[PDB]
Amino acid sequence: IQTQQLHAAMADTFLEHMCRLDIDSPPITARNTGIICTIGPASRSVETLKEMIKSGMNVARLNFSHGTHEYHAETIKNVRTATESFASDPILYRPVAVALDTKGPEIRTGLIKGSGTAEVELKKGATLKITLDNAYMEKCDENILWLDYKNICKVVEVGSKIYVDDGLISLQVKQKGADFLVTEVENGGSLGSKKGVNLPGAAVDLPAVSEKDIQDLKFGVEQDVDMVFASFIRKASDVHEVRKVLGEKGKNIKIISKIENHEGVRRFDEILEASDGIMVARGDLGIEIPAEKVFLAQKMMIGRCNRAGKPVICATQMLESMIKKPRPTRAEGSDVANAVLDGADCIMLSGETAKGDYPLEAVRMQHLIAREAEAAIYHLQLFEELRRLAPITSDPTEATAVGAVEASFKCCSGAIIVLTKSGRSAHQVARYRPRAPIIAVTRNPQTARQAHLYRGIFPVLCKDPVQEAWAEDVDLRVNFAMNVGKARGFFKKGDVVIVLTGWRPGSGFTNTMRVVPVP
Amino acid sequence: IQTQQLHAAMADTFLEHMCRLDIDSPPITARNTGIICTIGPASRSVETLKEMIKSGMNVARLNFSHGTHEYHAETIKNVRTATESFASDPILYRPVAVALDTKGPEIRTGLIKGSGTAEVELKKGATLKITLDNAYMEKCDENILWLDYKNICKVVEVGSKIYVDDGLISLQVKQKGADFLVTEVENGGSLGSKKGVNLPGAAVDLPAVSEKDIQDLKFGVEQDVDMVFASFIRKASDVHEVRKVLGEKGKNIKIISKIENHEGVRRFDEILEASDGIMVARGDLGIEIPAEKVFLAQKMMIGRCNRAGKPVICATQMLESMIKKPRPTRAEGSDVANAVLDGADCIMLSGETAKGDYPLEAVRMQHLIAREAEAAIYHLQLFEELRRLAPITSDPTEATAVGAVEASFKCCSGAIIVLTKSGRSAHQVARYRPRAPIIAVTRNPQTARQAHLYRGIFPVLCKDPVQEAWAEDVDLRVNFAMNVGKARGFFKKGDVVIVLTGWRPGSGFTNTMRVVPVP
Amino acid sequence: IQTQQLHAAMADTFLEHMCRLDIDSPPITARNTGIICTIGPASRSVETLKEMIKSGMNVARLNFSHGTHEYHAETIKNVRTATESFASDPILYRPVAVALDTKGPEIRTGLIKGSGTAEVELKKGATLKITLDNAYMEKCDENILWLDYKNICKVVEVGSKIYVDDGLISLQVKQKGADFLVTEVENGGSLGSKKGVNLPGAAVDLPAVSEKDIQDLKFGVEQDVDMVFASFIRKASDVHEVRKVLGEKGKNIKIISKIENHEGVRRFDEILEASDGIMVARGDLGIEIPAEKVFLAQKMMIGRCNRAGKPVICATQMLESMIKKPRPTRAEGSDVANAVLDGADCIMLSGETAKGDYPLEAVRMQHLIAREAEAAIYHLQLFEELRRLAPITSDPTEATAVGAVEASFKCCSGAIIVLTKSGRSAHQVARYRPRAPIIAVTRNPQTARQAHLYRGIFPVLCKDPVQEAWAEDVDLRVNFAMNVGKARGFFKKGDVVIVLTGWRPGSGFTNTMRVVPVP
Ligand SMILES: Cn1c2cc([S@@](C)=O)ccc2c2cnn(Cc3cccc(N)c3)c(=O)c21
Ligand SMILES: Cn1c2cc([S@@](C)=O)ccc2c2cnn(Cc3cccc(N)c3)c(=O)c21
Ligand SMILES: O=C([O-])C(=O)[O-]
Ligand SMILES: O=C([O-])C(=O)[O-]
Ligand SMILES: O=C([O-])C(=O)[O-]
Ligand SMILES: [Mg+2]
Ligand SMILES: [Mg+2]
Ligand SMILES: [Mg+2]
Ligand code: NA
Ligand code: NA
Ligand code: NA
Repeated sequence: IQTQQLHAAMADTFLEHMCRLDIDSPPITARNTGIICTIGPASRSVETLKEMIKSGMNVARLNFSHGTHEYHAETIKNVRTATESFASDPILYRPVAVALDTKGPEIRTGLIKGSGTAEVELKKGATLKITLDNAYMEKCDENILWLDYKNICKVVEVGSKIYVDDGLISLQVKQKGADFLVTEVENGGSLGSKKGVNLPGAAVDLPAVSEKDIQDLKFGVEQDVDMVFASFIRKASDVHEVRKVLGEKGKNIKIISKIENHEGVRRFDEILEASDGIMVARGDLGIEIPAEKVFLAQKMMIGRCNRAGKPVICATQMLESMIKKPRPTRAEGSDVANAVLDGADCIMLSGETAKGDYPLEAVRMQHLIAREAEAAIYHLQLFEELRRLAPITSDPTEATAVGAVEASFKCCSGAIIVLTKSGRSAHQVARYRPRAPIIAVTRNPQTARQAHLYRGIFPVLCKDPVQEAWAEDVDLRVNFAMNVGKARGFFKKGDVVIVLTGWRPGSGFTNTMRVVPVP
Repeated sequence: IQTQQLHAAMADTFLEHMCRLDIDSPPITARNTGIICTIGPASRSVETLKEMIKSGMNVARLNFSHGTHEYHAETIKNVRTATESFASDPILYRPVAVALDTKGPEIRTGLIKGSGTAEVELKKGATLKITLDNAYMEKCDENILWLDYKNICKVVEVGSKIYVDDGLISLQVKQKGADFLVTEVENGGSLGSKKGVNLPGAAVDLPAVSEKDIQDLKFGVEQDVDMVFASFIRKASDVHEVRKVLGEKGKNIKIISKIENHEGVRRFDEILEASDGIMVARGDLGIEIPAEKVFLAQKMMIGRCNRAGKPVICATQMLESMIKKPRPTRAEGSDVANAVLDGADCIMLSGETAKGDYPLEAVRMQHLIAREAEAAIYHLQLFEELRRLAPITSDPTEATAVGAVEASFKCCSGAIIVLTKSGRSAHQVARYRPRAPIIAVTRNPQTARQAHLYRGIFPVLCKDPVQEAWAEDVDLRVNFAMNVGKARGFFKKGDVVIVLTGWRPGSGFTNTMRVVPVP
Repeated sequence: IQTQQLHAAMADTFLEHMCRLDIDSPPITARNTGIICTIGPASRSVETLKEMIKSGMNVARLNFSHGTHEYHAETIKNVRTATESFASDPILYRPVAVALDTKGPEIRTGLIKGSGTAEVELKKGATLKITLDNAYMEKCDENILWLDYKNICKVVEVGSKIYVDDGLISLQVKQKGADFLVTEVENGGSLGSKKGVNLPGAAVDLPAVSEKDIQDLKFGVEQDVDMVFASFIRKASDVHEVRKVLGEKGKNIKIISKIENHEGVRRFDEILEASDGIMVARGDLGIEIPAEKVFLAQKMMIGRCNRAGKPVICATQMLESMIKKPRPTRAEGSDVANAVLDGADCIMLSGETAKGDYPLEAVRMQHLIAREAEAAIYHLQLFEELRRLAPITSDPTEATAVGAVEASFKCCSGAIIVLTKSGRSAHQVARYRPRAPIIAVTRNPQTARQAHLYRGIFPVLCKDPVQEAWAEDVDLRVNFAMNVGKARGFFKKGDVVIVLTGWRPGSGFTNTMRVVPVP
């Protein structure tokens, strides 16, 4: 009871659970929450990517808001070289997924004075004209700002606020022309080139999937990516458009809808139904809606995804100060812990890994915090609530999964080992949020990579030949999981583990739960 | 959701659960609570015993407060003839247990005027001398009453109350002699022969196990009884004395301690620890302690037995009016239902089946009420509480049992089929109080009879030869349970059931839970 | 914590609450559940009625199924003489209500051989003709039975069951004529004169309010009765008919609807809405619907009445054996306790007080059991649930009432003293089920009598002249309650009590809650 916050785990009230949280109670070795890292100049070499995997990276995110297809194909090649450098030891091999994050309907400014490093000073109170004349697309300065959204004058009015560069620069429309705006700088600062622009409260009519997004999604299918993070999803038809673009060839690629505007929050239920998962894309979200309301949208979305059993990712500025510093702020440590306590399946790093000075430290910090927070979850009430908000069904696979999770709590198992082809049987267990790590054994490499979207799934890729007798092949895969758990420090000989298997080969036959000692 | 009170089952508060109880919601066919019937002149013929089994009798109770060993051996012979008359169809055969109920430390009066039918009228206010002179042991009348407790004057004082015949006649000691008492009749009535006497508040020093109880317990071992109901257990050493008398030859006979005095209630925890189960023996209990407090002692004992996972029986006057009438009173219908809602594993009939005019109707009524009450249990909160008050242990059999019960709730299974040698694996499931009936398949006849002590266990005695391959023998026994469930109307082809089995032959290896459709 | 089951009261689970119930934990002196006694030959003398009030009788029930208006007027006169014999001490005076119970749509048989004591033996298997020919209304025998329901042949068919005398005699229709039936005796026995007949499953078309019921309701208004118990209410329009008959002169008389048939249970919600309260009339109910389902209907109705804040009475055969015996059966003790644990505001005695040999003992037993059961209620969960199923409203009187109940739990108050004119402010407190007795001080005699319908209200009738300053008159009434509580052993000097008063004279102004020490 001294380890894994087990004294707090036994409290019969949430208040007593909080009172019992102990900084001297060590967590288990397993870290359940997936870590997604944005790849960029600080992290795209093979040598660095090997250290990133060792530090805890589970998913490499390619941001298609920047870079060419040649640049992204080279990043994907380096991710695969680094990942496969560990393949010779299947017991320790960690699958690594590749995620394509779309540019989507962004608004960007032009180049300052023709240079990429040049910057201009916008002073509070000063006038700033917004133009759509392409003659100034590379001649932006303190007096005139070009932007690429050709219909901007139709969606804003006098008094409208315009935010630039992560909402740090604020402008207010004072005069509106047919194809230009005259604004006053409210919050000033230094303006650089190609910065993001947000129009809160405006009904921006850019397509959810542009011609560029189509080329990028099709490139993703050609490159065999595991998932797409679709930017600025506002409604179910936007998700259906992405699904249509991926088509038959991309039918197994997971679609994660990014919620980053008010409409996405309002139409969340229909977006969730149509998507494979959700990303709480807090950067844009916190500019589109008041920054003080983002925690409400985050908790609502994580709650509804946990209720639906679909993966949810918490993203953006989680450890922001680590772009320049080797340790995070206290707010950043708290943010990562609370995202895990809320129920996030995955947490993400953006600039911290893409361009920062301490990418490895940032990955290691998310690993350390997530593991501490996982032990601090009040599983007593969470499991009780997940069970009650779960329908009574004649699905034998769901009854086996909940039976396995209940049994894992009763014996404080070292793991729940699950044999899975498509990943579904392992996802069914993860939906009940066990404390024990879920070792999902599969022979399907894509299933192993995609498993990282779910809290607690440790996918392991079995490379052994298939045994002719089904029972012997099941035993071989279960033995492979026992070896993985022992090697990774999850459990040891004599400990008790839960094992889930099916009665015949193929998908959808998981019906057997065994409680067995580790050999 | 219309059947088995499933609408009330889904309520998230106990008050809403009560509001949703529906008289038009039909229960399932299975009736989980064991029915124990006292055998006597109204029910000891083979023909009547066959009808008693068909009506729902699971255990035949032999009351050793009356009758000779020859009389009881003939009753046991008739119970076995009636039970085995159904053995030719194992699918429908219902095992029937034999219970020996000890006389224990009773106090009895003598014979009125030398006759067994003669009665005298005791009027309120009249004087009545209690004598210990054996010259009057067959000459009791309205002036002098002989009783067999030779030390009565040492344990009572002036003012002491003495109750006679189910506490219906009340006397108060007015004068005390060296070996006689002079009393005043408080509550009068007609006094018959050999009536029971209770001395509430007196420290009666009769032995827990008398020379007669020793002969009777040894006779029970010779007759192969399944369980003993030990009268007036006051402390753990009394249980150890019964255990010593049964000895090595009777080591598998279950000891149920009867709690019927204040000391038994005060020292309940130590009695429960030493016993195999408990009987709330309300007749004597309600005379030894104030009648208005019996429900407190009943609820406390049923609560502590459910918490400990030991069988508890509710007994005496449950359907008392049915000794003379074909329908029970409203209080009697309520009593049986509330004993089941409290958590009683078994309910009992005494005079209703032993000497009454409607034994079959009384058995049928307990069956009907118990089945209605079983559907009305608030399993949502009961299961949650049983799980929380259950220790985390490395016992794989307990983790499998709780996993099976959780899975049975998730798919509203038709049954939990359990293969068991000693009965333990089935008892482990019953302790979690599933709504689904537990079909316990065994080849051990004593295990099949003793299983009736636990709520929800339907023991079935497999008579098929053992198959040489363990897997084929397991499959044969599971198929036998599928046939029993279909034949008895518990489930049908295509329904989902939970199946619990072990990994090797023998006791203590239950570790596999399967969710399978009925063939 | 040793008294009033306070150790069990602190348990955080219902199972641990049961485990902690202690037969040695004394209850408080106050007994909260009202006791309603049916008056008859055993209890209608002034001398006996004085002993009945001293024993615990709170409401005298007049059964209009028997007796003339002259007989009932004399009973009411004797009840009032006995009640007012204690009026000279207002501190100890216990108000006593008068309830009129209607005959309603009953079916009765004729006289056997012209005598009231004559009986015939109906043997199982024998034929019995049911006639409607008035020539045989006083010539009933083993061959022919007259009954007063002229349309019986239109509502029954071949195979229909007919029950006679508390459902003890059962007949099955074998042949149906135009105005007679030929039946076979299923359950035989001795048939007397003018016995009640039930036709389960038949749509009996007798009026809810007959010409006799109209005369009886109008007589009730003339006699100043406090409440009416309306027999066989099946729908809301039946309640509206009773309300119309009582009219303007009887507008303050409470209407308690008796639920005693399947239609009454099915249309319960509309009946409850239209009524002032409900009676679970178990005698007829347990013949109209299967006896094994009555506990479901009882728990459903008590649950819905507690949820609605309307009084509910549990009635019939609660202590039935005490008609002939001085002590009840164990099922009867359990029935009374479980009715109180279920949430019944009142419990009732019928034959036990009307014609039995031990009326005073029966009243005393209900008092003793109810007080023990009141301490055993799990107030921790009950109060939590009542609060959650209570709407947020701008009614200041409801906020004051719930605040007072919360404060009473916090300081384990000796009482909640409430000043009330119409009774409403005291009813508002009782609806939250505090453990503390509610001392309702009123100057309205009818309000004092009607208060007995609600659990926990101890009405006290203030006879002091009104003080000219409102604050001094409030203080006088609060001091009167302090004197009542001290005299009746509810609390003593220095204890803490809760006091609820209003800001101005009149009804509907209760808004002040004070926590004060007893002077
Ligand atoms: C954050 N949190 C929870 C978290 C969980 S699992 C998701 O960790 C389970 C129940 C709960 C709960 C229940 N009640 N409250 C309210 C509350 C109760 C007592 C103390 C505090 N600080 C809050 C919560 O905040 C709360
Ligand atoms: C009888 N009973 C229970 C029975 C069960 S299972 C044993 O049927 C589970 C919880 C409970 C519970 C919880 N709270 N209360 C108190 C309560 C709450 C709401 C309404 C009422 N009438 C009582 C019970 O009496 C109670
Ligand atoms: O797109 C994102 O991830 C964001 O805006 O945070
Ligand atoms: O012995 C018993 O069963 C009793 O006293 O009820
Ligand atoms: O009318 C009644 O009270 C009954 O039937 O129980
Ligand atoms: Mg964004
Ligand atoms: Mg006894
Ligand atoms: Mg009636
Ligand atoms: Na468990
Ligand atoms: Na479940
Ligand atoms: Na409080």
